[PDB]
Formats: sequence, structure tokens, C-alpha cells
Amino acid sequence: YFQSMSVKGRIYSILKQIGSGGSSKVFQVLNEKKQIYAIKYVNLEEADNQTLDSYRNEIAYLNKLQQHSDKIIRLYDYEITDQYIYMVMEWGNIDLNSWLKKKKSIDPWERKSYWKNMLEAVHTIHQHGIVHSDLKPANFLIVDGMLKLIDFGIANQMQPDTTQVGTVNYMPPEAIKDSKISPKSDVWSLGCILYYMTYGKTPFQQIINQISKLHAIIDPNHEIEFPDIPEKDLQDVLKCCLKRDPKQRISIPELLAHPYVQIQTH
Ligand SMILES: CCc1cccc(CC)c1NC(=O)c1nn(C)c2c1CCc1cnc(Nc3ccc(N4CCN(C)CC4)cc3OC)nc1-2
Repeated sequence: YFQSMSVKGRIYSILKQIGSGGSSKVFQVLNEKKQIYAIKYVNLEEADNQTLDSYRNEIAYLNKLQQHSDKIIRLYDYEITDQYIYMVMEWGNIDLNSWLKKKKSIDPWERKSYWKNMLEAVHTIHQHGIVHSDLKPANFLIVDGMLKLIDFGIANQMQPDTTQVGTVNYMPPEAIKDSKISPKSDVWSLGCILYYMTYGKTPFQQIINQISKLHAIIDPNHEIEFPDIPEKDLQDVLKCCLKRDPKQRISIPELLAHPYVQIQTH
């Protein structure tokens, strides 16, 4: 029940575990001033040089980029050694994958406000050359009704083995047809998340067969349902995000000047 750890001399008191993946554990902890944080611990015992440089790189970027937007998660401090990495981060109520897994109805205002957070955070990483290229709702954390981007998909996702889960619902068609990596790949994946918040599922979610789903994502003859809704700006945004051709698909800077994001509906 009572557990503890240090990170750069400062003592944190572990309350519980709030995450896991590969050889990393996220804990909900309290510092000496009874302030709540999330420490991500990562193990390097069997991680190769590539893997380690991927973690070092991600860290450096996350640290740098938090200044540039407040829609990226705070990395308050970290402790990096040959054996492990602690990262003392901003603690959030719940991730968006779990939040949307609760709710059927999402408040139009809340959806738009989330959409904006997502655009801003993702735009920031793009501005420093980073395409995420694996954006899911899992990647976004709700901190006081504000969505923070948890990670940049820079680090190499090593598997547990002794014991969200590689889902292709958010996968852009260019990725499925196999070096080059367009920032508009992320626009598709964001579009898929918004499509979820708009219509209740991802566009190819109803496709039960895996190989079929992949095929459907690419097949231009295979249309996507955009059932008409009061928010016609929302319907517009989704159609523009989910163009299969990356060159015809809308840009982040464009999505930011879009009526959905700018026009005040009251
Ligand atoms: C997707 C990002 C990623 C990439 C690579 C490696 C990792 C580490 C496993 C990660 N994961 C994280 O870096 C991470 N995952 N979570 C859940 C958090 C982080 C870092 C920051 C952070 C801050 N605050 C929270 N709070 C929180 C979130 C979710 C939940 N849950 C519990 C499990 N349920 C199934 C869903 C709801 C509980 C939380 O705390 C109360 N949660 C978090």
C-alpha cells in the first residue's frame, strides 16, 4: 500500500499504477509537498542502442516542446541512467480513449474544444518536423478538460511477452500501402478520432474482418458514411480529413482556419 521512489533526489510516494506498456509503468504519485504527479518508469535492461536513442530523442523533444505549446504534456523532471528512466509528468484525470469508451453522447462544445486541443498539439510537433504517425485517442490525456498529447511516436514500441492494441482503425491508406512520412498521415488519424466523437465509431470500425478493413481503407470505390448532422462545418471537416489521397487531404494549418474551429456558433 505504502510505496516510494526518488527522482533526482526528490522523494515521491506511490499511490497506484495508472498505466503499463512493454517494460514501462506509469504511477500516480505525491511529492514531499503532497502534489500529485504521474511518474513513467521505463526499463533499459534489454533495450538495444536504437531503442535507447529513440527514448533519448523522444525525451529531448518532449522537454523542448512543452515550452512551445501547453497542449503537450508537462515533463516536470526526469532521471535517466543506463538501467532505467523516470519521468515526473503532469497527472491527468483520464485518457481520451477511456473517456470516449464511457460516453455515448459527447457535448458538441466539448468535441470542438477537444478537436482544437488536438490540432494545436499535433501542429506543434509537425512544426518541429515530427510526424506522430500513430495518433489514437489513447495518445491524448484529459487534464482539466484540456487535451494534452502524451507522446510523439518517436520512441520504439517494444513488446511485454510474459503478458488501442495495434489498432488499424486510425491508419491512413498510404501507410497500409507501405520511408516517406507525410504530416497529412496525422490529419487522417485526427480525422478518424473526430469521426468517432461525431458519429460514435471510426469509419471502418463496423468491418469485422481485418484484411477486409485494410482493403476498405484503400479502395476509393468504397465510400465513407457521413450522415448529415446539425454541425455541417463538422461534417465538412471530417470529409476533408478523410480524403484517401494525401495530396487532396486537408492540412493542419487549414483545419485551424476552418469554420468549425473559428465561427462562434452562439
Ligand atoms: C500512449 C502514451 C505512451 C506511449 C508509450 C509508453 C507509455 C507508457 C506505458 C505511454 N503512456 C503514458 O505515458 C501514459 N499513459 N497514461 C495513462 C498516462 C501516461 C502519462 C501521463 C498520465 C497522467 N495522468 C494519467 N491518468 C490516468 C489515465 C488513465 C487512467 N485509467 C486507468 C485505466 N483505465 C483502463 C482507463 C482510465 C487513470 C489515470 O489516473 C487516475 N495517466 C497518464
